[PDB]
Amino acid sequence: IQRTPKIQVYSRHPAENGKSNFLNCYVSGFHPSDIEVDLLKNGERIEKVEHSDLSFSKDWSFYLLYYTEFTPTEKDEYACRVNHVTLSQPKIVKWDRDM
Amino acid sequence: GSHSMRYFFTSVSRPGRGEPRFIAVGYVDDTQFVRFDSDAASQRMEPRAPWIEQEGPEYWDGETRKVKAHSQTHRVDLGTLRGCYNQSEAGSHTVQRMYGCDVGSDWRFLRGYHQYAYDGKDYIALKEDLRSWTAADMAAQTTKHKWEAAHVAEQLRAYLEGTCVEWLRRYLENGKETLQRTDAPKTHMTHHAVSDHEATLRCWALSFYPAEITLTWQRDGEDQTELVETRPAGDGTFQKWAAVVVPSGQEQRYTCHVQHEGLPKPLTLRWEP
Amino acid sequence: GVYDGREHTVGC
Repeated sequence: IQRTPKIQVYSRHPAENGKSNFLNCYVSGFHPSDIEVDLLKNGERIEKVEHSDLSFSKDWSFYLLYYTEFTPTEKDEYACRVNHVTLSQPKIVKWDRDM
Repeated sequence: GSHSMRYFFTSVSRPGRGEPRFIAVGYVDDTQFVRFDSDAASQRMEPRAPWIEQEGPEYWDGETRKVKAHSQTHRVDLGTLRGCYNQSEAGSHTVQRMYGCDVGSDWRFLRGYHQYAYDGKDYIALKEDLRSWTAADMAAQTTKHKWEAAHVAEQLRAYLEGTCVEWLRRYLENGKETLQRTDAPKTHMTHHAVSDHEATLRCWALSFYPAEITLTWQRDGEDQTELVETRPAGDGTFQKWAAVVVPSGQEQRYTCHVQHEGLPKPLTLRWEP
Repeated sequence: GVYDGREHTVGC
């Protein structure tokens, strides 16, 4: 009756150090709707993230998209601290520039 | 190809804290065109597409009235269903809904559907012929009997056919530069080193619309490979990648095939320096 | 344009 989310962290455009960009965290396939997502920078929470609206797939499993604005640099590390009812402990997905 | 106009509804029953949430978004193809939310103080049917804002206030008033009627019926559905399963009055339960209609290449009706769920389990739905239901369990077995006497299927079918094809044709006519567009993905391929004697090729396809696309890996003729859900880019386009673990040395024996509407011919990708 | 017909409540 309950499923676990599938988390992907990526950037809208191919990231380049110095050009404005966006960071997305697309969690899909979970149930129920009540989820907590946060976009982290250097382990700290980013204050200006905003999300799309609650849709669901053909098998009645939701999905969302949290995005914000950022500029890449070699000394900064980003992540996405997702937490759901089924997740006993939070899942901290990092952002690697090759996925 | 074809075109779609689907609606999604949700009602999460928050107990003790007040009234259930309600989000009612509407889709044309893969593009959101209208919005709703029971938490924001606007309490209107806000737009989300820069080709529907140009309509008058009677349209918005009608949409708001109908959406609030949908919310009022969802609340009663949640209450009765929670009461009917002999559950307690402290958990949170979800009710969902979906209906739409598809027009063919001639912009004439092809197929319409209308489903209904509860806690992620199918509850009731119209069949493909739009004449009978598909009740799955006992509660659905009673809902079917209740709705086969009021002729709900007939009203749903008349609405779907007439009004849905009319509205979708109007929306397609207005959104000529946005709804009737197709984008060709930009494709490139990468390389990794999983171990000291292997590799991991990865086929990328970015910024395509509509959402559907097929990526297949073929070892010089025969297909096998891990895929990912197609993911939005945040501005109307999509992204996708597919990868497979390959033994080292045999890097020229693998091909990636791309099939999209905006691509007249299939794309083959092979590794190069 | 959302469904503008009459509304019915799920029973049991």
